Amino acid sequence: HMDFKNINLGIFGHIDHGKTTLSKVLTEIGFSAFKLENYRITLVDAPGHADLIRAVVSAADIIDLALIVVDAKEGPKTQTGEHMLILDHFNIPIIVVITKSDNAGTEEIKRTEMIMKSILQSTHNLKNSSIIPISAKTGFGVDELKNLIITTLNNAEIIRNTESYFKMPLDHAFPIKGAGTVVTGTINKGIVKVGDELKVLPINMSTKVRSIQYFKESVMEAKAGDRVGMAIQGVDAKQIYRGCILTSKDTKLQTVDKIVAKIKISDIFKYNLTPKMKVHLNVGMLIVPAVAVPFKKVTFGKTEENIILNEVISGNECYCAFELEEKVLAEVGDRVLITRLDLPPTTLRICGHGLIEEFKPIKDLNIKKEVLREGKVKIDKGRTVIDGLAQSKVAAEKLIGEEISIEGKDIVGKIKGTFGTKGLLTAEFSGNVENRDKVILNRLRRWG
Repeated sequence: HMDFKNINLGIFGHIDHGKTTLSKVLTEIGFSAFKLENYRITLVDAPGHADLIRAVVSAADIIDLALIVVDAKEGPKTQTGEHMLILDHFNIPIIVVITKSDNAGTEEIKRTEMIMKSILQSTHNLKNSSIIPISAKTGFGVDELKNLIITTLNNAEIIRNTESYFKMPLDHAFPIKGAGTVVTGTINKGIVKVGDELKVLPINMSTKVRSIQYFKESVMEAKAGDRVGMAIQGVDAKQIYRGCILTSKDTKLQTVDKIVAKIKISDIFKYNLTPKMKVHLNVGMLIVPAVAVPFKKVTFGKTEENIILNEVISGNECYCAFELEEKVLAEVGDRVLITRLDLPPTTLRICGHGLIEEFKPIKDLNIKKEVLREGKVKIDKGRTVIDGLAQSKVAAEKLIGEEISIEGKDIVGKIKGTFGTKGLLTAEFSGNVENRDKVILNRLRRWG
């Protein structure tokens, strides 16, 4: 017959916003799926709030499209935002579905329609995503919603990664006996054939593939993008839990403590750069508490240095040395999501996102503080004295022999001695110095 394409569709939104209903309506035309044209669409499913989060962070590569539900009457709520945020960071195309239109009037729907249009424009990649009001109870516009899911899937660029090593997380696992266990999850990268030797991590055991169940059917082979049931031998189900990962023996996956990411910030104004900051880092399917130290990379003409952020976020660089409290399974290039989930669900909880560049402790990145103090040149009859670089005489004496330049005048000098008990200073610089000139002290420090 015809060749099918395997799609994963996520459904996101506030609870009570018509998630489950929208699912049932789609499923009727674990594993719940449906066909549209030659698309086999498997729903990406988790019960709610923080689960769908853990779901996107992990399965981002394979989630082709998402539906974001928002109640017609009461419009977007707090959860509606964070899902939108997350989907935007991971560049997952969305359709906004306005649910319970049967329970609202034209005016009310049009309102919520526009509130979402305003919101969508405030996002990078979702800038203009279609919006449909439907009523799952009534059937209102449900037909159009399917035609849209097709159109979207037709446009979106779907890249299945077959070429690399087999990489697959494990959602649920359940036993049969001591010599077997059945694990489920959607394949990220690679390929599996029945009768292959793989391994579970982090516990690092070696198992063989007894059965591949895909789409209520047994197959000899699965590919990336396929959500498959898998029975493997050499592991009991008790050892395999929420964070486990089934992958081949050529795996690039590592068990990691220190993570160095290139971080893009979600909202600038909610962001703060006070280093050594306690957050919850999303890697793979887990959420580990962490400590972050933001820095930028700076070439001084000879050697590139890692400088603690000058608090300027002008220029997109926010490398972040993370130090995790627990361990985690990661690869270089894996998208990482910084959250603050300690906070109540009533406020937006995403402190950004980023790609993993390196696995390296701060102690090796050789962090350095860009250091600037500022004084002025005060000159009486025949004497020049720099003021403000030092508070007292002892502080000033520490500065003797340092590098000093004058702002705007393209001129250099060196600071020789101390004058007075109030921390004034003297210096020998190139001539043509004037009263009330600006003195910029410049040096590198060992940070923290």
